[PDB]
Amino acid sequence: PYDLSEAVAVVTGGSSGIGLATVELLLEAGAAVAFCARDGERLRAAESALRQRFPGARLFASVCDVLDALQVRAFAEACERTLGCASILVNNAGQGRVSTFAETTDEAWSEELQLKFFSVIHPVRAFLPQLESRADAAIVCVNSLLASQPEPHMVATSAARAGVKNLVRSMAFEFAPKGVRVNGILIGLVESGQWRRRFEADWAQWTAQLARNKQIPLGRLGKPIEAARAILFLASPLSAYTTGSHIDVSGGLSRHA
Amino acid sequence: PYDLSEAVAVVTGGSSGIGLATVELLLEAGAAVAFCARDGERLRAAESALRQRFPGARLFASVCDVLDALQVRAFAEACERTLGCASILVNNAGQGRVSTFAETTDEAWSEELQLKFFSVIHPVRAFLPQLESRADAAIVCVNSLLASQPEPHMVATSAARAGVKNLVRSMAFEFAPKGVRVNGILIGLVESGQWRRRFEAREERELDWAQWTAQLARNKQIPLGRLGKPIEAARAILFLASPLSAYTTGSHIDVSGGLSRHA
Amino acid sequence: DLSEAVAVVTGGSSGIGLATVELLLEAGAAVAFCARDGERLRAAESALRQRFPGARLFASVCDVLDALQVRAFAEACERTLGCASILVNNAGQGRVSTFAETTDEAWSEELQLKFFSVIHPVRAFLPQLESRADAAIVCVNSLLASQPEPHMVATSAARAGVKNLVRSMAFEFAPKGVRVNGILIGLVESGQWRRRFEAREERELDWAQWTAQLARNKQIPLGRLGKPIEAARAILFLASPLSAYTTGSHIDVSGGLSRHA
Amino acid sequence: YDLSEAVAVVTGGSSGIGLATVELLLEAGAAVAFCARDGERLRAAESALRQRFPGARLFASVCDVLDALQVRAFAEACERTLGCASILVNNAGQGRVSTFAETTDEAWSEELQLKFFSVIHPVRAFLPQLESRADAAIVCVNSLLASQPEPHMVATSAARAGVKNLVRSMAFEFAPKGVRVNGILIGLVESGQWRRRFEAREERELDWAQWTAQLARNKQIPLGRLGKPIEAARAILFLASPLSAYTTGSHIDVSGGLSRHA
Ligand SMILES: [Cl-]
Ligand SMILES: [Cl-]
Ligand SMILES: [Cl-]
Repeated sequence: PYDLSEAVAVVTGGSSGIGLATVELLLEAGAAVAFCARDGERLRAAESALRQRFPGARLFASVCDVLDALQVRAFAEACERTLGCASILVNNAGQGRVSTFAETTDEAWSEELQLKFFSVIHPVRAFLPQLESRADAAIVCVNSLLASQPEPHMVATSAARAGVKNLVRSMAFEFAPKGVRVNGILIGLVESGQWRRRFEADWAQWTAQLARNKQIPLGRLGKPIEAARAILFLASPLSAYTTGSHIDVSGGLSRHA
Repeated sequence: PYDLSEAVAVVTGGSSGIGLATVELLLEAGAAVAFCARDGERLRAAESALRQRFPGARLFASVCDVLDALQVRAFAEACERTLGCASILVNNAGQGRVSTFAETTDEAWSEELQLKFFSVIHPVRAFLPQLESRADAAIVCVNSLLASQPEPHMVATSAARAGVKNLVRSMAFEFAPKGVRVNGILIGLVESGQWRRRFEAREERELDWAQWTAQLARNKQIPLGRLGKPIEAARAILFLASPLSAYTTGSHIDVSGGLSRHA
Repeated sequence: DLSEAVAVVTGGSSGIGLATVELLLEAGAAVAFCARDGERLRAAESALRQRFPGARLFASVCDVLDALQVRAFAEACERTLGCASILVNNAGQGRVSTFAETTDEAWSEELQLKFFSVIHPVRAFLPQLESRADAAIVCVNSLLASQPEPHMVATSAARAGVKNLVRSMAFEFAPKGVRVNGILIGLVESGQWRRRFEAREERELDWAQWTAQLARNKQIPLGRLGKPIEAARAILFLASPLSAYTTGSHIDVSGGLSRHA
Repeated sequence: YDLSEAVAVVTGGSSGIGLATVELLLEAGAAVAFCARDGERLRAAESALRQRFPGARLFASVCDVLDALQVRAFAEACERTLGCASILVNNAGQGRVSTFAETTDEAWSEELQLKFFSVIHPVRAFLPQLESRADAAIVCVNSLLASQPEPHMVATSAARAGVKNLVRSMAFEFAPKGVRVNGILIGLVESGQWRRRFEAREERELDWAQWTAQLARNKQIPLGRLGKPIEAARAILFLASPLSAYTTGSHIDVSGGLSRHA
């Protein structure tokens, strides 16, 4: 249904979860794909499985911490050298934080904002010149419903996310004259390492309880792949008239009309 | 997953514009599609063209007034009889209305309100028994950015469309336990009979369709610098109607080419 | 304060409507109000004249769903109190129903009541408002407009339409100096809540205690029901020159119910 | 507005909206403390205020709100001098003009730090006081940029959004201890910036009043003029006072009709 064989897609934080699910979806659409992450071994393992599942795959995997501008510049340039100028950028890297206002220190605030903001600023700034040389150029920033609907034990992440949402609109407006669309998704509760971590403190039942307590209308946790599909629609020419917007991937958690 | 071969999709107002492009994308995904519309001739013509393009397609088209409760109940009956119980429903908004507040009589207010609300309430109420008996059931209501960002010459339509946007959120929550997801799209300026007619009545005679629409898009400050295409709107609807949006309910997709100023 | 103002309050014989009239008279404004029940209209009228001696007060039976009545009410206000500078639209109730429970008739009824209770008085009173200084319209509304609730489907929808209409009127009327804003009430103390308290099973909590636990149970952060006077104070702010750079907006009077940032 | 029983703290109170807020609180009979970075600016302001309000209970101290210890000492000084604080108002430092392309990492960090800590520090320092008082309320001054960004205010818009989100979380968290929290969203308000821009205009023929009217039309402000600090101050006062006793986790629009959102 979606044919991205012409595309060169970059995914930051692509070695697991939503990022990996996104990379998988991209290879399947025949796109040349590049992904980065900090952990080299998980990165190469993921890389091997990908090449397995997708024999022809044009795939480039590189260690890179998006918090380091210098690393991001080098990653962008190595991407261009290996696959050509990027046409798609998915900023996924990120790690939520559990804290009330009372529990969040200045140090934790700074860390939270720096992570949520620069994991988007760095890759966008380093790859924009490649994006703006390509047709069907699109950026997708992964975000959470917290950005528009805060939760009590996610005070700092919710506020940082809000900033990043606002930034997506600004980037959409700024880049539109150069042909680059910019959107994001707002995930709800999605199965993750963290949620299996908590479980260890059947699984498909302890989660059902969680979704029931969390009042998720669809009555289950989200799947990484589902987040990936919204990303894919937004990254692809299927949404060519959509920019400066978000797709809700929360299972009906947004109380707002 | 854009393999909708086992889906039964219903599109109200599907003989033209966004409705028609949605039907095409549905047939193309292999779904069995039913659609209705008022103009019989328009409906028939679009029907035969669809069958040429999609040989072997399971397609049921019937003249229907969605504002008429009884007609809609009958059209739902024929749909289940003809294709089987619906799994997807797409309510394709009637039309807009150009009017400031000062220019909107009581009669125009009523007419606008009833159109936007009942064009959704009737099909939904009628097909709900069907949608709720299926798996992967979804409803998409076609709406406009006017719903959350009003425009001066579209006062009544914006207000009516806000109501429907709100109702979409309610239906999603209410139908959730039964497996039926409910979303909308929010179109911007999208090529249509209205813009086509507006281009016929234009003052700038020197300009052709291509030039006039670009001038219009610039004048409207559309960041993407052009009017939307019905197929683009149809594509967002297809995503929301399909299992690809399986964890998305009570929401909307923006199809306005960057017109929404809200963050 | 508002002694130079002519304030009209549609639906002003009880609840938030009456509370707004009370505040307006207190601010020293000439005040007009309408409602359907003449008996209650006049009882309210009679109490207010006592409470506010020498008050410039005009009260009249009017169904806001009837254009010609609203028109007659507007003409009468001008003859009696002079040209209107402030308009508060309050008329209308809430309807309890799921989507399933809501008939076509009920939908039509709700849409009619919510919309025309605003459209009619605004249209009838605009010419007065647009010849006055410091002219303002306030449309009473509910958080339901942006955050619908399950057993209030039809009302939530019509309220959202009216909310969107407030934005359009603000933008439309601003060249002629008329500001337009609304409020979004949460759970407010009504005779209907008094009803339930009276028949509590079979607690020893007084009104304030029972209402407090009810609020916790409805997860209102502020931990109690809203009082008509609190809605009225926001209306007063929005009606008055104190909010002269505020148009096309809403003030949240829900006690913290809005989940949206 | 009888706030004679109130003790109100205004960070950023030496000029603009902050000073208009300080004046309104004082007219309302409240004990008032404010802080600022420029000593000379703060002193001049403090002095003028005393001449205006003879006998006022007024404390003013230089303080960098980005410095947690200065803020802490300031909060100590406020309590010892005026008594426990019951009202806190956090005035937005200022806006930064640049596009995304124009914003360096450094600019991004200071912009985020400024907007976030200018709220985080005073809240955390004063909260123990606020929760000791009835009718306690916090107001955070913000901009419409938080929900409706503008192209030459990219970093500030995003930082404003973060802070608007935070206001919702703080109202929910502090609600149990009786402290309400809200903000305001200013549009274009007369200020040093605009006076500066007026001073460097092409059309010298236009004076201040004519120029801002034209500017207002150009910016498509429905009310057709720039706001005045006193207008922002009046909305902050409403939100700070018992008049808004059932309002928390919210914002009041003070943009003159610039919000396109219904
Ligand atoms: Cl998160
Ligand atoms: Cl209601
Ligand atoms: Cl600003």
